[PDB]
Amino acid sequence: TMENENKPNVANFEAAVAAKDYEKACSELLLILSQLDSNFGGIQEIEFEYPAQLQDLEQEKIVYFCTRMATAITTLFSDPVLEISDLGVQRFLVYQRWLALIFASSPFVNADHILQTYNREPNRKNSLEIHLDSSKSSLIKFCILYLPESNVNLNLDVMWNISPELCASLCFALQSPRFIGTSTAFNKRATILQWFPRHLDQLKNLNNIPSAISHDVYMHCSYDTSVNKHDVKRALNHVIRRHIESEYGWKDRDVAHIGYRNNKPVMVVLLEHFHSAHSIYRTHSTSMIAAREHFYLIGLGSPSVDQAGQEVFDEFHLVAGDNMKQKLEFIRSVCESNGAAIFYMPSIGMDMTTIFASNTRLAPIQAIALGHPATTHSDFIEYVIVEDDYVGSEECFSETLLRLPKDALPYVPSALAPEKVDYLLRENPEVVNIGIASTTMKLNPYFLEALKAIRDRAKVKVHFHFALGQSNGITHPYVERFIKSYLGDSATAHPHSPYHQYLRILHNCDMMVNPFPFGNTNGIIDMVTLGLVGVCKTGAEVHEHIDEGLFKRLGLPEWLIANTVDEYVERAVRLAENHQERLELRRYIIENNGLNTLFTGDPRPMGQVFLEKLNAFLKE
Repeated sequence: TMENENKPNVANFEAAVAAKDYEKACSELLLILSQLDSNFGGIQEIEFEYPAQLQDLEQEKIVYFCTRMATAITTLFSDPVLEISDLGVQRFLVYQRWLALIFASSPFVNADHILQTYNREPNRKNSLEIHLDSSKSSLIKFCILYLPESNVNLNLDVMWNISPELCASLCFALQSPRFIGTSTAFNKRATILQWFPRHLDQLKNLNNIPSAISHDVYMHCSYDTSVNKHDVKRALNHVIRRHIESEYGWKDRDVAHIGYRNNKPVMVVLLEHFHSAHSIYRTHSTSMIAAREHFYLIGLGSPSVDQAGQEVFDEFHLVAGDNMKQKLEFIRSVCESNGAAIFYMPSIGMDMTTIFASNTRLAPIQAIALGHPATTHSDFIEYVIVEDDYVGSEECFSETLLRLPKDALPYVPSALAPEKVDYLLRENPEVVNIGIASTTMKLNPYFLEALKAIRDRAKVKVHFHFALGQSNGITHPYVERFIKSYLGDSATAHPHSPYHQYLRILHNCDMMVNPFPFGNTNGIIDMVTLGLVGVCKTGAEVHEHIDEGLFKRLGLPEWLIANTVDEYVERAVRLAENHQERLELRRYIIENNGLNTLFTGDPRPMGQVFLEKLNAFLKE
């Protein structure tokens, strides 16, 4: 070792590409990409210099960064001497989503101009089709630069045949970004969710696929529009179960008998993202407290869990292990020692160890809740806890729904809720401002097409204020470009802002519209807090149906709840066009508002319901 050998450094990267030092260049490149990954797109901790002009121009500074990286990547990867190891490809593919953002936020859009240099057949029918060498080396480099925004062509059947692990790897990469919003990207992803599950089902384990973004493929598929969008989870669990039998030498538990602590049977709860200021806690901690009426509750978590969340359990521990393997065995050793009755995950999806445990037998009764609102397709999870209010179709779940009363899951109020108001009931609106609360994953071509129509067919003039939670560093210019392509000057894409500045943007709006297919929950409480009103789309998945559940809970009128994209457009046109209706609707919410009713209820049911299942099982 020598000093400063690992600092992500844009200039060092550039120097190694120019020097033709191909192995230094790929490594300096990976320092920068892995840092982008740790920063979730931010460019902090990545040393680079910039023209004085860019001092207080963060966006521009970002696009500069991306364009320097793009041009260096270009001169490196266009060079036909460059070979990438078989280990190196796994590293590049695990971080593909950060190359996507580098090119996508630069003026280059994608990397097809490098892909085109890899083409060998000079006389072609299709100019977007890339006739490769027969080097595997050339196939690797093509896959690394096959970005979501690519216009070049892709045959998966051909690639699966040639190298299946490589093809799987690329599939994983394409599903991993947190922003899959433009049509080019969303269409790649869409076809992949139709094609790839029956193929991932073929794999023996996760040894040669980018496995560290496995949770990402797991979660991200929920944000697609197709009905079978979740199939990849099914295929994914099977590979995971295979993986854990062979590689981890897993033996499930014997769940014939159970044990007790202070005369109550045990519930072991595997946590993820459970801190008291976040929403899993705010939605579920209360039903978990109340379950302590009948169950001794052992929480297992990360050190991210503060005092308040640890206090929901009778006993709380860290999940131990260097490896996924030791983490599983620790989880096993707690269920084993206590003879757990119930194994429960109020959220599954956000963390990988949660998805590993759901491919595993650890108590007689295993259940998830909907912190992340999507069926697991796992044969080892018997039940889902859910508010009755919030389910559309039961067929959306391979698990059996355990439908609780609508006040069964009492929310905790965020401590950031303002204590005062200043309601803005604009009587003369030249312009009708419309707010969208959204993450970047919620953004799709269908949602944005819908807002275009609203803008186009509305006799009143509108402007859309997008308050994005997700738009950090290098993500943001691209999401900005995306939104501009549909709405140009009728939209403002505000970067990620803290709660207060965020309320301040909605507060200068007249109404809100809600994203689909994945709805909001927080956005709606925010909207009602500000005595604002709006339109949501309902549908069959729980995450499509929450908005309806919540409108009804908040006293909102049912015509605000659309069933089709067509209605949704039309209902927003109505509410933006009809000034007086809008206003009265606002005053009705300001005056009669069910917000009160969210923060209370009888949280006992979840515990009751589980006890009933356990006692039933105990008769065997």
